[PDB]
Amino acid sequence: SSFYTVVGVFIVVSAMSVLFWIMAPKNNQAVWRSTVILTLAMMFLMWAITFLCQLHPLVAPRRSDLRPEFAE
Amino acid sequence: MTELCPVYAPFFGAIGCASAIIFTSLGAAYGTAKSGVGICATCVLRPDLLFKNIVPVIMAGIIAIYGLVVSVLVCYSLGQKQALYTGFIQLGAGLSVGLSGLAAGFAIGIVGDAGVRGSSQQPRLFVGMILILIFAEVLGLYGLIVALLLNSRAT
Amino acid sequence: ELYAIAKELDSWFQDVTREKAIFEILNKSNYDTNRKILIAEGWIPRDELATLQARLGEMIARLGIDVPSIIQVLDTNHTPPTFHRTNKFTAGFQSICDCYGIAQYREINAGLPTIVTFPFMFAIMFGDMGHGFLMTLAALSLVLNEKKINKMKRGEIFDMAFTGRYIILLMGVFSMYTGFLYNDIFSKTMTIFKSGWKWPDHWKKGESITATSVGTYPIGLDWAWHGTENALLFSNSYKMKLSILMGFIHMTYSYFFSLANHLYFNSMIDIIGNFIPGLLFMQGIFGYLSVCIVYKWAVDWVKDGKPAPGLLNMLINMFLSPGTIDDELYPHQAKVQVFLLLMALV
Amino acid sequence: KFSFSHFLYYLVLIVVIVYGLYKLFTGHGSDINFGKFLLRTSPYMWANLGIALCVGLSVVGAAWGIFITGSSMIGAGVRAPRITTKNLISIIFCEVVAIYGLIIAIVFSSKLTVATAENMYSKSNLYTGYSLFWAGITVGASNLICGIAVGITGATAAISDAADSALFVKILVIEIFGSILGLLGLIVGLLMAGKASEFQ
Amino acid sequence: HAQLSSVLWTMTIQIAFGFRGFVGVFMTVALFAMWFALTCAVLVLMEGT
Amino acid sequence: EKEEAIFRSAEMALVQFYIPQEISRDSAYTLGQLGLVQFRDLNSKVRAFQRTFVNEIRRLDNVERQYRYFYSLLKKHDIKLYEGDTDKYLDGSGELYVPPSGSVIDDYVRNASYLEERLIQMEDATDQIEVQKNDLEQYRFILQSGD
Amino acid sequence: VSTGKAWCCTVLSAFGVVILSVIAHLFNTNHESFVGSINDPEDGPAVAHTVYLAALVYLVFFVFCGFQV
Repeated sequence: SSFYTVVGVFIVVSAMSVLFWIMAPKNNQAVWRSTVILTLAMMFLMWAITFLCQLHPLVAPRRSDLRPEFAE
Repeated sequence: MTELCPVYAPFFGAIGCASAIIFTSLGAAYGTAKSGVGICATCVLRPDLLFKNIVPVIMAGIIAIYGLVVSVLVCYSLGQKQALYTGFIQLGAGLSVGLSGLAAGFAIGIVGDAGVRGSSQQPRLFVGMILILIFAEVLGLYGLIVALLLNSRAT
Repeated sequence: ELYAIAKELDSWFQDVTREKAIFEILNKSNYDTNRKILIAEGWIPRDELATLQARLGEMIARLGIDVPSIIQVLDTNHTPPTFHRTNKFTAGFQSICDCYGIAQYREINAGLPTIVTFPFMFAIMFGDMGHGFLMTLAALSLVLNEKKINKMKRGEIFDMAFTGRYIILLMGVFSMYTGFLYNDIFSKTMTIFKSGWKWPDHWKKGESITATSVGTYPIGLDWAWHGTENALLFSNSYKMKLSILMGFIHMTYSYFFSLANHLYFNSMIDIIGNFIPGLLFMQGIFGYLSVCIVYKWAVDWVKDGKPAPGLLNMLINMFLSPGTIDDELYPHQAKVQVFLLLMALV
Repeated sequence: KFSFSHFLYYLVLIVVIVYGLYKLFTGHGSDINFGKFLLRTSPYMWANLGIALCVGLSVVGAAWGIFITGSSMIGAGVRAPRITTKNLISIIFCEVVAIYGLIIAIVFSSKLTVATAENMYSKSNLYTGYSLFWAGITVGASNLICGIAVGITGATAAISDAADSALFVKILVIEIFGSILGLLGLIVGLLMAGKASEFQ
Repeated sequence: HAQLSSVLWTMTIQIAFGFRGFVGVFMTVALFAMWFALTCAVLVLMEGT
Repeated sequence: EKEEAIFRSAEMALVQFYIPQEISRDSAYTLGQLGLVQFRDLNSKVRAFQRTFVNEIRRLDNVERQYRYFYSLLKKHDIKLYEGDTDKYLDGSGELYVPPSGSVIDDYVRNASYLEERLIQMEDATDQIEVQKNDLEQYRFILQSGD
Repeated sequence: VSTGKAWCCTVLSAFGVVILSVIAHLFNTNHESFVGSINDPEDGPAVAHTVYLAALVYLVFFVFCGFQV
């Protein structure tokens, strides 16, 4: 799972955001197609950052206290 | 002993552990005393504002909580034959958090006194009080952050 | 006598307050004596203009005076008031955003972006599922019982909690999401997916082992980082770069409201003189840093065999010593770096 | 005229003078060997003192300016609570001062590494110890100075804005100058530590 | 927030896991009371604000 | 429909009200309980003490003074106000079709002016007798001392 | 007895039951986050049993205070 899985998730998130922007209820349309779109955007951005920092790490977990029964 | 691990190396670690809690506690004490004088002066007339005016002493307390955190973290990094590197790491963490929380507690005390007084005269000053007071708290927070960064390198 | 007063004094005060307010409004009318008319003026939303016309038509029917009662809407250069029509949901966010200051007439309302951005910055800073769950329960205790705490006296602190109930609800929910990404429920981590890090096959008790990257953790921080003595290094790198990236994104999104305001106010001069050069400066420095962070994550340095650049050192050298790129992040980085420096200067 | 602090100042001055004359006259002037003190002393004391004093003095200056200008603007806010949000840029620029110290502390903590005993007191390790020490002091003290200055200026700005909103604008320029001072301090600290290698 | 939560967990509730018997049960109950009181007070409320 | 005003503030229009002087009070009530008009202060450059309706405010402000004095007296003697929902039921707070108070406001002014003096009189009586009450209580406490 | 104390202890004991139950389960299943360290208790199920007993103590408190709600 290289960088392009982030792009794929971006694609599906963008599809959802455009779809909802089209289908936002008319009663509170601005509130809907602002709050839902911004939640999708920020949730995706934070997830992508969390995934990317782990994608090609420059630091690996390092500890001395791991109990040997968990080596499986 | 060794050149890297002198017998006097744990002195810096122990004194940093002491320094964190001590200076954060004096900062918190100044904040609590000043803001509590403000609260007691204010709430003679308007005791209804007790649970608003209590915020500055609470923030002073969280300063000492940051100091406690750092002191505990550096304390469990101490050892008899610990390196001089980790000794000065612990010293730097304790000194940074202590001095930062001391300054933050002084600022919190003064700002909280002024704020409780004003927000008793002018209720719209509550948000102003608290938003300045958080900006004073964040300085002790920054000192905590530096202490954590340093302590992450202890051994 | 005082008991007789108590049963009706409140209604007397309400009526007298209304009547005094009525005359204080009438003062703001120009009393034309020759025409024997109060020439009043007032701001009303245009969508409510019809309502005003209807209701005055109803009162004149009540009085039967058949007077013109002229609702003469007129053009003016005066700055109109800033009315934001808020539901129970967005009312708290509007109140917190306009406590700083009330928006210019018909400029973009910051409260609508705030609805999401304020709780979610709170969540990024807060970032625990146990504490986010506690906050969500606290908020729901106000939102589910909303009709009971409404029409009820609330004091001040509890009133503040109630008026922010949806603010606190979004804080709790986004904090649960953030703690999921931080992989924090209280102090402890979740182990719901296979870790991307696998420990060595065997080790002696007390041995300083190092994990190996069998993969990448799907969503959230890998639970293999829990309890590791270098957890702080990776967590700090992650959270610091997250702060920089998301702060840049939020600043850019808010700054594009400047472009939208200039477009709405037909102020192309603000677009060309202010928006375009400020955008070029902001991107060419800090958005460069942002795309640079994501690119550095996008490159497998250990597999490429190239030295991982000192990203903050490179940002510093972008200004204090241009051209002498220390570790080449990407080809022609020196030319692009000095071009961005010159563009920001220009 | 007497004060305990000045009494100790003069006492320690006299003691140091007498000790120096004693060492010099007996031919042991080289025993007071501040250079050998710099050589023998652990570089980590210098480095971690640099970081700790950087962030500590940055926070001291930030907090000092913060309570100056915050107390002034809360007092001025009693009649005009509008002053709070308008003059809060003063608190902001005071806090930015401490953020500078935090950034410099991060940069310098990147330099902290376990140097080998065989290479402990080399030219590079001593250089980086002194560099981090004095760069942290430079950034921290400049930040302390700038935070106090910005707090004084923002207090004056809040009070003037309470007097009249038109007087606020040109004092914000003074606050900008105060912030530029701290920014210059930060960049000079970066330049001082720019060529300082890690501990090796 | 992460470090305060971890330190509070270590100081308050994790100590109780080390003792057993009815003294262990009592320590678990009381130390959970302390842990939750400080979590709501210090972490959720004091630091959420 | 009414345009949502959350992305940008609602579009305002300035309305000039040509109100016949005879129906001014009723009209002011109508569009005040309607609740969508923010009035411009056309008389901003006229000193308040010489403004058009200053005396009508002054008499009602005296009435409000008298009512808050009554509230102070009720607190002094520990009586709780009714605070009934009759005003809430009458004032729709979202419905503009409510009739204003008639001549009853003049009755309020007269009643208030009379009743204030009535309360002053009886308060002075009760206060004077209470003063001599306290004085004679102190006298008794002095006399109760055996030695 | 009072409604305020009843609600406070009811809520605290509900969180006690839930959280100590899940902690006891994670100790009983030898979850790494609770047992994987040398510094953790050496025998998962043993401490799981006492955490479960504490969860039952908070269950008693929860049910009792419900009887006074």
